[PDB]
Amino acid sequence: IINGEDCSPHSQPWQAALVMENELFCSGVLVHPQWVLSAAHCFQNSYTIGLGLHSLEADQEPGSQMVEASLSVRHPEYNRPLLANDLMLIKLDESVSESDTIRSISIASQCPTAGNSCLVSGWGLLANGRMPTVLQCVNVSVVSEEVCSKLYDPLYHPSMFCAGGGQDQKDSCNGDSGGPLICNGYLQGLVSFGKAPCGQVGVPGVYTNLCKFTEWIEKTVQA
Amino acid sequence: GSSVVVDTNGQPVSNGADAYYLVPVSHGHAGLALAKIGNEAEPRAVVLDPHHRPGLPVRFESPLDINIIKESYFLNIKFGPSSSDSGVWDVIQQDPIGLAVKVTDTKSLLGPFKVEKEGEGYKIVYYPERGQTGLDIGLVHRNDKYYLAVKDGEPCVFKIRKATDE
Ligand SMILES: [Cl-]
Ligand SMILES: [Cl-]
Repeated sequence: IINGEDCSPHSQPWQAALVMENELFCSGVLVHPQWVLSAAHCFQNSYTIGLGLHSLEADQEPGSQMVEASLSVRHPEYNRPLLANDLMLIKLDESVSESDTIRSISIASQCPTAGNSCLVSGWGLLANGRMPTVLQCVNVSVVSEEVCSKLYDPLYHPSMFCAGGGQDQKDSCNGDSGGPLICNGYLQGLVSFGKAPCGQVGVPGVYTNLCKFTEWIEKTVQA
Repeated sequence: GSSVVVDTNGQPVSNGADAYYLVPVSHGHAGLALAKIGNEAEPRAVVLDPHHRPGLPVRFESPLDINIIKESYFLNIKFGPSSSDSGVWDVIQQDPIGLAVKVTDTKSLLGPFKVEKEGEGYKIVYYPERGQTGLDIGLVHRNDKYYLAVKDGEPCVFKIRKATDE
């Protein structure tokens, strides 16, 4: 997260850490007690998922849980067209007990509103190219579909939307993939991709447009 | 394809942040360099030079907001710093080498290369048009140089050494 700040601890209790040999590589979002949503480009054959974290050291985080998951399902149209439909659902081996530090979030049914300020959170790179010790939060604003398509065609697809690109240079960055973009109280997007480097004026980042997938998510969870 | 690309210490290769040497598994004595091709006055073709080891380091870049590289990702490959976009690889028809790896000063959002497991290491595969069919990068010997160029079925196999010596 570029030009953000430490999150108020446990203020984003749906945030999931996907870790590989004790190092974070992506985030995800708890959407049901047994399911984590993340970017399909984060797919692995199995996962270790950290819930209830602030720092990434579970042994210093009361209320945290490090949980295993074997099963995950990429959206069937992932990467057709390239970079599009960038979501997957991970089924935890067991359902978690929700608490004030581990809690699911509802997914937006309505599509993003151009101009609206939203929040993104993650443990990815800071402006200085270092990794933060605790979860970072920043606000970014949704850009119109006209601006998104102008900057990203021919790779803009309505399974995506753009946010950020402000004079403020606030953005998501590498290691934030799969984490949440929250708008007006609901999960609206997942961090997906952008033009490098992060935090360029006039160049928003791209997020998975979850309002397009609420039916596939519901059917997958229920199956 | 869901395999993470790893360096010679078994650590995931970073997305753009760190540089690496592409060390040939059976030509560790040689390393990547730029050379002239055709009638060009500036050296813009990539060769494996027996006089440079480990050679010029590269960075592997994907627009995805992840800090590791998978074998399935389309990549740009470039010489030089993250901050510079000179040094970006592309594949260009050039007689009589064929489809030669050359450097350019422009970069697409999505590059045309993938890094794929092969033998004891990795090969570089070039996907014309970012389609489904990939062409292996190997060596073409012309003008006393070993150019990196499409040689489908005969890839140059590399291991990937993080460039912490600089
Ligand atoms: Cl080595
Ligand atoms: Cl000519």
